[PDB]
Formats: sequence, C-alpha cells, structure tokens
Amino acid sequence: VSKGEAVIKEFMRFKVHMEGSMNGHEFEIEGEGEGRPYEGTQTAKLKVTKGGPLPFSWDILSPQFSRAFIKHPADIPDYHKQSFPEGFKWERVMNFEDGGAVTVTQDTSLEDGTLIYEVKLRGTNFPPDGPVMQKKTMGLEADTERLYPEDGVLKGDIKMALRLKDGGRYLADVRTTYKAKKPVQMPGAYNVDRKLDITSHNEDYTVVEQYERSEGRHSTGMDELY
Ligand code: NA
Ligand code: NA
Repeated sequence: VSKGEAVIKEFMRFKVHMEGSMNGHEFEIEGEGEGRPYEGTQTAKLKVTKGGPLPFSWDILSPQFSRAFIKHPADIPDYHKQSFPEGFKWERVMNFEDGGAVTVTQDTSLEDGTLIYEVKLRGTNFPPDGPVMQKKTMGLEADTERLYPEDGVLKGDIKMALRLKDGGRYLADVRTTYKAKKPVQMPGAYNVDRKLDITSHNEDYTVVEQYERSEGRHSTGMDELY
C-alpha cells in the first residue's frame, strides 16, 4: 500500500470513449461503468454513437473497455492503483489465428473523482467471411494475462479464445505494454485471471452491458516446449 493510493476508493465510476476502425469502417463508442477496485469486479454500459450497427463482433471491443479494477493478494503491489492521481496509458497488439490484427492505445486519467478512459482502435486484415466480420463469435473464454516488470512498465501476454457460434475456439495472442505516468513500486512477474461476460445487449449491439472479474496471483513456475 502506497501514500495517496486511497484515491482509488472501494467503489469507483468511469467514463469511456472509443474511436475505432475495423477493415477501414470507422465507428465510435461512448459508455460508463463502475466497480469495486479491490474486489476485482466491474460493469459497463456501452453505446454505439457512430458507424452502427457494427458490422463486426463486439468481442473485439470488450477487452478495450480498466486496469484499476484488479484484485491483488497482500504481497503483489498494484502498479495501476499506485499511478493515481496522474494515471497511466497502455498500448496493445492483438494477433488473431486467421491474420486479423488490432492495434489499441488507451489513456486513463482521473477528473473530479471519476476515471476517464480514451481508447483508439485500428483493426485490419480480417477475412470478410471470417467469424469476426460475420458476427459468429459468442464471447471470451476465461483467460490468464502473464505480466512481467521491465524498465518501470508492465508487459502482458494473453492466449485469448473467442467462442464460435458453430462450436470451437477462435484464438488470438494479445500483447500489451502498461505505462504509469510516474514511477511506482513494481511487482514481480505474476498472472491476472479474468472472465469477461456480455450480460445484456439490444438485438443490433448498439447498447451492450459487460461484467468482468479480474484476480492477480503468483505463478508456481515457464519457457517449457511441452
Ligand atoms: Na481490466
Ligand atoms: Na459473453
């Protein structure tokens, strides 16, 4: 626990705005959320404000809507919670098994006690007849982010799996750098286990609600072939 880290309260709200494009199609999202940052739980309500109804799966967007809301055991310091009031940024690459590619950048700030999220997304090389652009996915399976500290940043990697409507999994590798806007006490390497659910949506996905539970843990031990 660091001095000033109690600016992240037991209950916190956020506002989010995304500007994005998928295979050259521009869109925008606006939303709001809330959660229990020390319990690792949160919800959000998102609305499509431009480019709707989206001609692609919501599951591409859902992991882009909140790093203050991760539970930690007592001996893993919270990189993101310590970054306040200044906050942090992140830079992500998603590489899908069929060659779809997504670059995402994000800014997190704090204004009058509310967390402010600005997201920029560019997706390219999605097969037009693939499960993303045909809207044939059915949410994210629970996954694990392996995080390690380097040069005052955190580097994360996720083996991500989207459920397919017709059965089976559609995989991605998701690599992200997380960058505090000031120096903070760094954790060791550790894992974040996560389950993100779409709890409700209107028929055309112009209004979407999501929930996530995120928990930090140690690894038990890595660079093995099998
Ligand atoms: Na998160
Ligand atoms: Na879901």
